[PDB]
Amino acid sequence: IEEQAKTFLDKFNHEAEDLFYQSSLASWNYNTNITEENVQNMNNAGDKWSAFLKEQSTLAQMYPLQEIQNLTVKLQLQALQQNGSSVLSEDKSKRLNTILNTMSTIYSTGKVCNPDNPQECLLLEPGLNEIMANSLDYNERLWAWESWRSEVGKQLRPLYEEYVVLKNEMARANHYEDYGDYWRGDYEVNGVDGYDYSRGQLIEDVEHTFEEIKPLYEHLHAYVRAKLMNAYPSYISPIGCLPAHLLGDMWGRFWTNLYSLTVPFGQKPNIDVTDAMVDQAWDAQRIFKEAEKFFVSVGLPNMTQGFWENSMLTDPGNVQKAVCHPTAWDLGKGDFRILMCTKVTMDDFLTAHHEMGHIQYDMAYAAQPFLLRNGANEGFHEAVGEIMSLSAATPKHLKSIGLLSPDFQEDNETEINFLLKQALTIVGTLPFTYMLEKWRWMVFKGEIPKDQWMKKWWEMKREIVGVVEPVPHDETYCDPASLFHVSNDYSFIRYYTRTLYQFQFQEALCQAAKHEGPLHKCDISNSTEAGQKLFNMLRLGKSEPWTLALENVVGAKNMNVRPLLNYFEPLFTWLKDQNKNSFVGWSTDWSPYADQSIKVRISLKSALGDKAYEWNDNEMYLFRSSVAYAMRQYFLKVKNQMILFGEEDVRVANLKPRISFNFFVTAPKNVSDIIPRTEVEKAIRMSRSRINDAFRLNDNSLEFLGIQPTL
Amino acid sequence: IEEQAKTFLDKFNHEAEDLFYQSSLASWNYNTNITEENVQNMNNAGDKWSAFLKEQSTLAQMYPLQEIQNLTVKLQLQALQQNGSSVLSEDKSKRLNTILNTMSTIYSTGKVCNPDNPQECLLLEPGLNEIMANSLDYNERLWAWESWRSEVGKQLRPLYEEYVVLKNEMARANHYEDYGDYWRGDYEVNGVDGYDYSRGQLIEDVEHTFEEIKPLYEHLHAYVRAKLMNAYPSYISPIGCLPAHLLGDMWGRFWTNLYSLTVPFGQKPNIDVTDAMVDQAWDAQRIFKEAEKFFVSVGLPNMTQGFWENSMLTDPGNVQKAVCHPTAWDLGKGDFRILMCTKVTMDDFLTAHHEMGHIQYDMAYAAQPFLLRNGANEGFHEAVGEIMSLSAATPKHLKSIGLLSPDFQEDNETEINFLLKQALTIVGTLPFTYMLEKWRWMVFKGEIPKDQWMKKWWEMKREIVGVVEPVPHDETYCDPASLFHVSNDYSFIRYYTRTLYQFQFQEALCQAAKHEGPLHKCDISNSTEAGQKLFNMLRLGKSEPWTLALENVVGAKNMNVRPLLNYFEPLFTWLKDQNKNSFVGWSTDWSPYADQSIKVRISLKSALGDKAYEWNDNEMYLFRSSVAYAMRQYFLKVKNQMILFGEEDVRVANLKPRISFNFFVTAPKNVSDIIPRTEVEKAIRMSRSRINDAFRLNDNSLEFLGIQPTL
Amino acid sequence: CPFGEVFNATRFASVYAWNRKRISNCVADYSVLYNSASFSTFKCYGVSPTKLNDLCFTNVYADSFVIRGDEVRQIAPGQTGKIADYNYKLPDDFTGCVIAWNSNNLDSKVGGNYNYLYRLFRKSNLKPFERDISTEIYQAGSTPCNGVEGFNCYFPLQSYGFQPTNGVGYQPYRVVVLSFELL
Amino acid sequence: CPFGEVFNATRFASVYAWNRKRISNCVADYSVLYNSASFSTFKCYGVSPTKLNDLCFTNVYADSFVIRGDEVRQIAPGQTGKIADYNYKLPDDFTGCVIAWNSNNLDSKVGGNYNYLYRLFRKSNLKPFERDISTEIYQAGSTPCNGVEGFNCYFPLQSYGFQPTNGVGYQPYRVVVLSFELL
Repeated sequence: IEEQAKTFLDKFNHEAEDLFYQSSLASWNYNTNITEENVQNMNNAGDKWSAFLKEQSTLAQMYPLQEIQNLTVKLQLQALQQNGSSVLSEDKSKRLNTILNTMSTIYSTGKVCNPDNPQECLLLEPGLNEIMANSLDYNERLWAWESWRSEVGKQLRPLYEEYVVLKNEMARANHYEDYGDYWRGDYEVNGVDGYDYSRGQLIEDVEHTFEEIKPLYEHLHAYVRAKLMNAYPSYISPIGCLPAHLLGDMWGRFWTNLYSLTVPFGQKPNIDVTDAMVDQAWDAQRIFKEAEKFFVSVGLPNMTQGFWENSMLTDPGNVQKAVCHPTAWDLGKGDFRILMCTKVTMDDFLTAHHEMGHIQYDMAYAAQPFLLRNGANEGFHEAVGEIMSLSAATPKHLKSIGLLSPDFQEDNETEINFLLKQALTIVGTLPFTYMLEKWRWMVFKGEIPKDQWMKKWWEMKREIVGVVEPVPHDETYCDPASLFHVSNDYSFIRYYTRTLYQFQFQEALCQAAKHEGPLHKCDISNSTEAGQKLFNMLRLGKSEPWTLALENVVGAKNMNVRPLLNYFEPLFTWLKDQNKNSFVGWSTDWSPYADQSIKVRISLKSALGDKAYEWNDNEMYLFRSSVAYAMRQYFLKVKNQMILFGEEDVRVANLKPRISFNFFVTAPKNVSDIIPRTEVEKAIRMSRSRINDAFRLNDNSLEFLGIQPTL
Repeated sequence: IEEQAKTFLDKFNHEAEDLFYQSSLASWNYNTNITEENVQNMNNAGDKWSAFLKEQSTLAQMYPLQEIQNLTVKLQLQALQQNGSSVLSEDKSKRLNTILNTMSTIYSTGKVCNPDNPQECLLLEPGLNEIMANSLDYNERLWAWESWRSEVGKQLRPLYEEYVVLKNEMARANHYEDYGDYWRGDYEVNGVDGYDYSRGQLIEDVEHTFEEIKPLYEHLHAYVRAKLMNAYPSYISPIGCLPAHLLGDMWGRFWTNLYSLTVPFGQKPNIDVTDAMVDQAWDAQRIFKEAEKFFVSVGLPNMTQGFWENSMLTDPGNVQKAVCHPTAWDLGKGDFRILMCTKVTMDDFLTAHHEMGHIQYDMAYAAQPFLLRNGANEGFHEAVGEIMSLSAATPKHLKSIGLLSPDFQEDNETEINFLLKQALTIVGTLPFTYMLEKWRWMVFKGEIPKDQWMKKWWEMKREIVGVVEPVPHDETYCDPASLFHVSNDYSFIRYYTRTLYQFQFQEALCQAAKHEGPLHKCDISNSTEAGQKLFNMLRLGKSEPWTLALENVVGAKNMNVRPLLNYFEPLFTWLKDQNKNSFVGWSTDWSPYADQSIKVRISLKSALGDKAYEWNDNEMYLFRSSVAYAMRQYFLKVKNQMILFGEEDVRVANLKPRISFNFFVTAPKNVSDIIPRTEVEKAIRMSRSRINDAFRLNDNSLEFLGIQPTL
Repeated sequence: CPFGEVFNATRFASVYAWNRKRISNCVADYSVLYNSASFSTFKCYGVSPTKLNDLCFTNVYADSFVIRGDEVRQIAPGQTGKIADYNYKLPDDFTGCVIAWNSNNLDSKVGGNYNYLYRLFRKSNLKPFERDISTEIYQAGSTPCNGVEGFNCYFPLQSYGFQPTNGVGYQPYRVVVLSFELL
Repeated sequence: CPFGEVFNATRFASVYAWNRKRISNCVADYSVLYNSASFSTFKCYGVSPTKLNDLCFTNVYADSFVIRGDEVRQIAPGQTGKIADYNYKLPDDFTGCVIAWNSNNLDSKVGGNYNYLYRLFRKSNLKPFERDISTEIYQAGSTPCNGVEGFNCYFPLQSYGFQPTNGVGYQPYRVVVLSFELL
């Protein structure tokens, strides 16, 4: 019956409020002032909340769910009846927790040091990011990109190989087929009769909406390649892909660090009102006051009068240990705060709006039951925050508040500058996100065995994104585990849906405020219909299916892409003109190392009859060591030098069933050096008889393609 | 003429006083209170003194030396006319300075980290010394002893190989044959007609006085071995040497950390007056007062009344950056100070006497010209200081001052305990010193080429000291360069002569005070003839040949050893009794790894006629890689495991001209593990045909001694 | 008549139990009140402002208690809510008029105030001007509970919790009502 | 006669130049002196202690200067030393008697005092009660020097240097002597 569930919820709603309030107060008091008693004052309060939640979870199972018809209590119980990871055995949970902690620390404190001076090692955040985001030297960037993976990625292979399995078990004990089908469980609704959505439909929607972004991404790619062919000459072909270590960071997630090399008009600086914020004597308070005034203009409430004294708006005067990462806090019981150290730049001027967006969203659904105070799904909370910072930094609004003199006019060159600087960050990160999430889904469900991970990875990299690797990685590395989200067990699909919801909201709101020009000059200030449309959706929360809450603003049922293309038109009609001569697209056969390599072909039966051994990887080890010895002997007996080659300076690629592959050689400890093809040919002509005798082949079974036997 | 030299010295003596005074005051003021302006206030003052000294040195060359007959001005000019390293070219000096600095920093900041958890690295001083001086685990000690050399010693090989040459040049430009003959230039006098000493005589004196210590060292060695055979069973043979990593520190310089394993009577604690120094309320001042009273008792002067307030006797109350290493300072112009942080233990009670000895020595020759205020040679200043701490810690003197109740009696078991605890530190360090200095002399003069350093080293180690290595070190390591004195360019012979001068002085003084018992209970308090004998030698300084100053105390002309043997008699007559059953001596053929090794013998001509290639080290590389591949295949195809052996897990020993050597195998990353002989035999029986084919040998040219061919 | 004092006390009562004070034989004209600085709500229906200067001195009473800020809407006649059928009931016709004011400095200890309670569960709604203080376990559903308080049965009295940093709607408010009748 | 004052001044002279003060027509009995607390050396040969109460008031003089501690041995007759043939000379017979005392607080600045000089080089020893102030370059050997001061020729006047942390033998001392004669 329903009365019992209603009363049970009536008691839980009254306990959770106070328990959560105290738990959050402890953490605020720690974060505001770091000491060694605050951590102990906070950990116990957090443990209390965890214990209470687990107890009430295990208690709430006494009610059969399929008898309830009130949608609200149905959703609440469904959100409380969940089970989590407390379904495995005990020692299995211990093993999983140990694996997760080990991966986290390995990522946090790894080191690499210079082969020249082995007494100086560098970490990831201070120094490696600097080398990768500031340098312009090919060899240093190659060293940095290779060493991080070669020294840290390997340590993470045998741990991931267990993590997967364990998580799959934990998922299959909860009536899910795998872990990916467990992560796709947020975009799911049932029983609204016209507003449904299944778990398998998200995949098809993603794959069907991606294929309309390729015509713009291809032109952007071709332009960036034609502009990089000037800063690294003789390293990039005009019909190939881009080497993976010339993008702007360790992975290539954002392209926003190529802007200095890619300005369309380098003699026209963009708008930056910073000196006007120091010649007019603007302190911290005035920024937040202007933000509040902007939010008031559209028809939204004031602040709470307890927000002005309880918050912490600026760094403490004394040098006080207090982490500063700008956040918005919803403590509970009508309490809202902000935490940041406000400098005086336009950067913080925009960050203030972006942060106050979260507070204005939180103040809206505070009338809902306790368990239903979230966003509609993972993408709403950040899109609602970002459509404000998008419409706060226009030249019109900037000139109306009094930071730009009215003598300022607009030239379309500055327009193109701004649009490209935005595109390099918005469009550059969609292919990477799509590729990564696709690979993870396919690995979790089972369509890729444990010996083809790092092959499908680098095929999907060339096929979708258009990026090639500079050095062949065999099946011992682990490249996707050198990213924060993959080794710390987080989801990655929200970064794709947020970027569509953002522009959908923007185009839906710029139509109620009666805009007339292009979509990127729009503004929603001095409006009263846009504010009401937005507030008619903020006040819902999770008490409604997200696919209906989306319709109360736009007027559709699913995510669409055309609003994102209408935003980027004046850049499309300019890239289409600039790419008249170059070749638009790429070919997946080039490689930065496939011109100093030699091809080897082996035929065993023809030589050995019905006695030929089988060709495992120990024979590959023997082959590599034999070639290293040959190189040693040639250098000694011709060039009168003494260089110590090894069995790891011979790189092998493209292994096939009829034994045939490519290889090339590299200096002892300098990955960016390559012994040319001619010297390797001379060195192999001289010692071929011994390489043949080591294997029992006779100059017709072991063929080096290009080296013709004469003696 | 002489008048000119006399006046020149009369001016130099008046300038050097003030310049040196200010230079020393700067350094005192820095060392007492560390800041960031004191270093800049001190460096310029030091540079001024250096510049003035160099200028006056280059000026003093205008006087021909062979015209002078006054010995005093002759010695002064000889000490000032020296040239130093300012005789090479400029760029050569730059190269030498860079090499020295690089070696110093490489020694100071090297690191080694655990193969299990590669994120934790340890330094030398904090942690590696701890592992080596505290542990009792065979495998951990082996790991620590091997890794330090394998990771840091190698970096120091190609630098030393140049250092030698450059120093030799700098020596030969100064009418010396090499650098060793430059270091032996302190025990040298000329023209006293009965008190001469040459540079080549020191070598013969050392080699002739060492050969009388062997009968005692052998008994001590045999006893220590028979006592170690209980703490590490089945690792030490009863007729072999001692493995090099079970001695007590990274090199084996002192044996004083084996005492806990080697007490003759473990139920009889030794004398330690520490609680009596806290039940009687002894503060810092009283210790120094008692030291001053002891020094007054023998007929030596008081303190200076400026020594009591200017010095710094205890650690500052505020946590103040001030390095604390107990030293005695002679600033100049009748100023003397002490620097230490006096705790309250008997340890500091003895250190106070040892430090005040230096001050009482410095107050004695303050009436000499400026350039002649040193010791007679390198050995006097520390021997004079240590014969006090030797005679201050006896039970008689300790009971007379009031720290031991008169109820305390003496048992001979405590006597033996004390004598052995002293022997483990005094006699344990003579063979090491002799061996090291001999090796360095022979390397500098030229009797060892650049490809037999690490072979003569480990032969002289077994022949003289009696210590064997646990793992074969080829000609790429550098073991003698992993010591503070060898890589920081210091001399090492003084530590051998001081130990003889000490006991000579002690026996000479214990005869004027009318002693009657054994030599190790002697005391010189309440004396007046010993004090006068000592003060008749302290007041000379460098103004006399050391071989005459030695005679004003003892009554001989050269260093002797018999006083050191008379001190250790009651221990000799007890070791000679305890070593009745065991074997006294050692044999230089055993080895901790020569029972899991295989012997290989190769005969090339017999097989290949007049076509046999020559056998350089590349063939050794190929052989090692082939054996590694064989081991891989055997493990895979029998034990169903996948282990990755390499070409550095095969250790090779005893290379000879008729190709024949020994080898053995080791687990991938665990140096203390060894694959037994039987498994290697099985693995080589299975893949012999391929190893033969790789070299063109036919089962009669390539012989593994012990593996008989049957098929 | 001493109501000028009852507005000035040290502690009030909870909602499930309040004070019943009779006033009689006096002269009060009700002009010094209704005009002050510390008021926030003066809601009257039966008598107009400055209309309570007629025959009034017949069986008047006072009663005072504390609630939180966003609950004063439930006091007025009608307007069904949480504490309008379980703790306090007020009919439509006979209301003298209502007064309430904030009190956060007199209460709300920094650590947390638990001196106030209120009823949550009952079997039926309260009748006009009723009361109850009984504390027995609530039999929810169909199962006999006796002291167990384990499942389907629990205690119906809960604490509030008052902190100095709460919002405008979560701060404590004191309230007093008047009852104007005729003989 | 005012010598009770000359012992109490502000600065003295160096050794290569001193003050010559005449005293006459007085009554002094020399008992208030020779008995004090700040003395350290009172060495007299020509007249016994408490024997200077006779015919004395005939051509008496005073002269004062500063040296370092371990030099007062050179003042007395005979006793050849450094400053006994180059700065001050005192014959064997006619010595009144010598007085000297420490003065470290009146002098010895913490940084270093260079207000005092003394001669070092000369061609012959000084004759009894002589003086000289000339400052010319010292021709050592056989070579003509003129102002060059380069080699075999240097300046013969040097500074002392007085610091507050020196030893008992390196601290400044003031000295005055008496000259007792007969008409």
